[PDB]
Amino acid sequence: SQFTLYKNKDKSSAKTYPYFVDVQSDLLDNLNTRLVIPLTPIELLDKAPSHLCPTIHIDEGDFIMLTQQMTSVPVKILSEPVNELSTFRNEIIAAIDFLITGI
Amino acid sequence: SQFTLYKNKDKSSAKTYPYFVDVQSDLLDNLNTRLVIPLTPIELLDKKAPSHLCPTIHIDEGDFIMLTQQMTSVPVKILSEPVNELSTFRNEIIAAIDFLITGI
Amino acid sequence: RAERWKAENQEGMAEVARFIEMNGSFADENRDW
Repeated sequence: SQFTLYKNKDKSSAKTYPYFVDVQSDLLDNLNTRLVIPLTPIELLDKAPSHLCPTIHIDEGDFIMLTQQMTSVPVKILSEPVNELSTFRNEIIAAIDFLITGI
Repeated sequence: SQFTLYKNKDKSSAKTYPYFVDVQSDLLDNLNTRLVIPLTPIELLDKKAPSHLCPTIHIDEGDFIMLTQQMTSVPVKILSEPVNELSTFRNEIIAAIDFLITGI
Repeated sequence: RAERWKAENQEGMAEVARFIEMNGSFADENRDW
């Protein structure tokens, strides 16, 4: 379920961050937490560094992945899976690479 | 600063997470947030943590487990008290993060 | 020229930072510790 897209059920952040993607390896699914990265509507943001904030074009809309807001969350809040972003797996992981290596 | 160790000033979480290490590239130090990973004392552990994901870190402050899976973005404001530098563990820290997101 | 890269991307980063300040941070509200 790495790269699975989830609807944000946290009311206090759902408007700005309607979705988040699980970026954690399936090999470690025994953990009770998940590393995720939130998505924000592109029309709600007025041009972030492309290498750090990949653009996501999906059925749900057009979003910017805020890699700099990546965080560990309880597996409990992954309650509503709606899509998957495996087609963007390399762009997503590359953004994390960039966050950590500057390359 | 990447691999700099900071003391957790938050009294509520300082016990379980005494320190956190900055793992964010210095290239991005203009960001007002930092990707960090908390360290937990080995003396508080109930079970052994997988070493490939959670490397043991031996430093002056003591022996700790790097809780890589709890890596999170925090405001640069909480990086207020640097106490050590973990650059010598660079390779394993990076490999731990890479493992978390690749299973390799 | 790491410094020039930073310089060039300053405004891009600043805009994002102001965006998160004005719209809230996902990490802070969902962090598990």
